[PDB]
Amino acid sequence: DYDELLKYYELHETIGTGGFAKVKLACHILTGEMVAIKIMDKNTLGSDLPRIKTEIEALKNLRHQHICQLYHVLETANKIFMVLEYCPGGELFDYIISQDRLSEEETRVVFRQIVSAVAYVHSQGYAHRDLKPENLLFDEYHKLKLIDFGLCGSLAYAAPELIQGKSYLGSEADVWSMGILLYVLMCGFLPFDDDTAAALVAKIMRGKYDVPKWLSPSSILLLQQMLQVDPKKRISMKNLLNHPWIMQDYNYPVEWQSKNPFIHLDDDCVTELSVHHRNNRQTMEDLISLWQYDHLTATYLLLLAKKARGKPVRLR
Ligand SMILES: COc1cc(OCC#Cc2ccc3ccncc3c2)ccc1C[NH+]1CC[NH2+]CC1
Repeated sequence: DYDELLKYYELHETIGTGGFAKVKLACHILTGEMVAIKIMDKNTLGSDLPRIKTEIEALKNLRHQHICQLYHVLETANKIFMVLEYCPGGELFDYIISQDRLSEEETRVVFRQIVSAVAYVHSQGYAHRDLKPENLLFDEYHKLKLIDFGLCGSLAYAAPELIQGKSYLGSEADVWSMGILLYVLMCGFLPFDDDTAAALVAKIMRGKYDVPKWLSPSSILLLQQMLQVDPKKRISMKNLLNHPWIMQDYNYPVEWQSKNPFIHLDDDCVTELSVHHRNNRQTMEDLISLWQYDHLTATYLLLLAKKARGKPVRLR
């Protein structure tokens, strides 16, 4: 049901077409700020509902310039609504297809932002496990924002040890997938590809792939370090952050740390919320500090975004 949602948000156009989910552009009424709302059906989700809730819980603990920001989670009889940072530039998937393949220097700029996000995810004790172009969006500055739940599919990006149900480290699986991503960025097609799941997979397990003639020697060396079938021989995130290829154009290690972490509550945002809710500062801070990802969380976070853009920190 939509009763609660529409008290807080005005719905605009659909932006996301999917199979288990829809995505709507929306306006957050109190702040006037645009958001994307992902709409998931519980019946559709079935016994994956508890897994989806565990992931939403993980997203609540991520705060990062290259990770899509969560504002609000609203659950009803049949739906879960996720209110997220609107990324207007669309999927990296569509960008790659539109350009054929990216120059080495553009792929480096983009790949550094992927590494930044993923390194941060690992630092917080998590792994993504479904990295692929459909799970990376561009914002209006053409900076990447990591998402999940975007839809042989992601089989082509799955690490061999992942593919055969065996024991694996999430971080190592993410490095493999980042290797596939690197290849597609520079080539515009997959390193392992086929018409059937059995064939695609055999290919993945063998680890052999063509090396198009336009790939630089240094690109080739990095790809072989990321696409090692044996996870033990795969390059670590530590060594990726300051890899020679990664630093070839911009001679600094990847800035993976959050640039915007939550330290203490922003006083200006607390002030505006206090006047609006007719509360004193202490009781308002106490409410916000629960971090329930309810409408209050959403309003706090959206006021914070307003302040970052130099806009009056004000509620309509
Ligand atoms: C980065 O971690 C997560 C991201 C998640 O994203 C959900 C979404 C979205 C989305 C879809 C379409 C859009 C269109 C326009 N603008 C914004 C849009 C946003 C969800 C969950 C996680 C948590 N993560 C999952 C993988 N394992 C580690 C935790």
